[PDB]
Amino acid sequence: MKIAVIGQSLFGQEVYKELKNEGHMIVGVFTIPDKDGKVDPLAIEAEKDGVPVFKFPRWRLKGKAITEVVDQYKAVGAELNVLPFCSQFIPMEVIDHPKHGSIIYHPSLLPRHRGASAINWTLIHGDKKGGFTVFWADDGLDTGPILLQRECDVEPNDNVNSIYKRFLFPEGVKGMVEAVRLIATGKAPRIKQPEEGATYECIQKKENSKIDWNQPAEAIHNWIRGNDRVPGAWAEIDGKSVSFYGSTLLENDHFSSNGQPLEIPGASRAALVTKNGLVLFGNDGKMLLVKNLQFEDGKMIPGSQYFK
Ligand SMILES: Nc1nc2c(c(=O)[nH]1)N[C@@H](CNc1ccc(C(=O)N[C@@H](CCC(=O)O)C(=O)O)cc1)CN2
Repeated sequence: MKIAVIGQSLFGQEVYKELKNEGHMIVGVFTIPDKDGKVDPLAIEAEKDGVPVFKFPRWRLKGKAITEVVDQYKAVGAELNVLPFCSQFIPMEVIDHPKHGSIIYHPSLLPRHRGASAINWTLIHGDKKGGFTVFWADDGLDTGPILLQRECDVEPNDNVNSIYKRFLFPEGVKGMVEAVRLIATGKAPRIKQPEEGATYECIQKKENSKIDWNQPAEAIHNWIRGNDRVPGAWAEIDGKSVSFYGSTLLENDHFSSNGQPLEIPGASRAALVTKNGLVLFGNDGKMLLVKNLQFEDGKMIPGSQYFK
């Protein structure tokens, strides 16, 4: 069928490539503008194949569909919209235009963790199960009926990057392909998201990823890994904003005070700079080990090297 891909990044690119190689006609690609001479991988792949590429900075203005970009989108005659990591709300004029409507990839088990940072909040909350959903776009935000859903286990030391690379990206690409295949045969279902279990969390940015030291070690662990690598959990140390990466929960070594003590504004007790990284304490007296640190305008350095 004729497909318009509305999205961005490598995930969008791979979904594009896989749908193309299943024989679908990509009549158009709608991604984000170039940033600093960097072209989105989805736009790069499509232009190569000779597929129309659009880079609208926005779809709506004054809470109303921009008619010119709606007309440019309509022109390619999509029979189905596919939205692999689309960062903006798409007007219903566009969503409802194709014969088959529009499907969206969401990296959480909907209705849980609606929102733009679902993977982060999966880990911040300490969820044991994660996964992705393919759902039909409607007029709300991540509220549309489910087409298919796939689960995976969340590992205790998973960060955003590890669970994305291991499962959410590669199985997500397959999920989108399978969904399009189900639509092509008319078998794709529409399961209304249940009320029970619906949550929504705000997008994670640097501003709201600051660490709260007054939790048990496990909760701090979840916060750090839930924002690793982006946008990076951080806290003030020595009047510097320091970001934390590569947290693992730790039983031993205890203490061992073989490491070098580091005072941290607001922590339950002093951290420890050790051979294997920065040991931090939660208010339960238990430990997590942070392997990598980062200062404002700087490359990552090992936690072991904080003083050096
Ligand atoms: N029709 C329709 N269009 C959609 C979706 C939909 O379900 N229905 N789902 C969208 C994907 N999911 C989200 C969920 C939350 C946000 C979000 O909250 N973005 C912040 C970004 C904040 C920022 O970057 O500064 C905002 O305020 O716009 C964006 C896409 C794709 N477009």
